[PDB]
Amino acid sequence: ASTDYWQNWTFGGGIVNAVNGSGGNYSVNWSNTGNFVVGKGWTTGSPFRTINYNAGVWAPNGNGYLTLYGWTRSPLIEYYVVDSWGTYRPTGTYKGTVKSDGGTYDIYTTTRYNAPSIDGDDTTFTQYWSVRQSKRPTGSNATITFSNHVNAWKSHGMNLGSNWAYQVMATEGYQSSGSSNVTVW
Ligand SMILES: O[C@@H]1[C@@H](O)[C@H](O[C@@H]2CO[C@@H](O)[C@H](O)[C@H]2O)OC[C@H]1O
Repeated sequence: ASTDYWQNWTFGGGIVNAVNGSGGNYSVNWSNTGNFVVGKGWTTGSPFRTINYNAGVWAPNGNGYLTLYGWTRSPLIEYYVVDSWGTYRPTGTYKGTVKSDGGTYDIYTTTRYNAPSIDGDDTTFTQYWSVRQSKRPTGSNATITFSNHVNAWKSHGMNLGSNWAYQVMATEGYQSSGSSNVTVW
């Protein structure tokens, strides 16, 4: 299936020109932001979905992530498959590695408190991360075979929730500027 969901969340200030383009295409131009996550994907995430994308422009000026991004409820988990970033590579509590789609990724968990989520402004949730050990090349058609991450997460006691919220290929930014252009299918 092609994309049916548009993510466009900002907080904290600055500028985020998010453009919801044709098909699975979007762009972002941002400067001096607080936090933001923009992306296209699906209203209902699946553990079996293969996300295809092509980041034609990946041009963070500071801290941005090019990442699969999504939530489950039951319990509330935010997850990531970070394929690229800018000046800051995200980490947390090291759990292992997983190989998928031509890349080796480190696995991390982090627990968030008093934090915004799909449940509201002041919530607790766990984050699951797969973060590529080095930056993925962009401009080429890419696959994230998410099931590989789900299985590797489960092998380190990191179980997703059973009610799926959205699942998108995102540009995230924290206190940064930059540009992206990404197509998702
Ligand atoms: O859908 C929105 C979420 O994207 C948002 O979650 C925040 C996104 O930035 C991430 O870096 C943060 O960890 C997370 O708090 O919460 C609000 C919700 O509407």
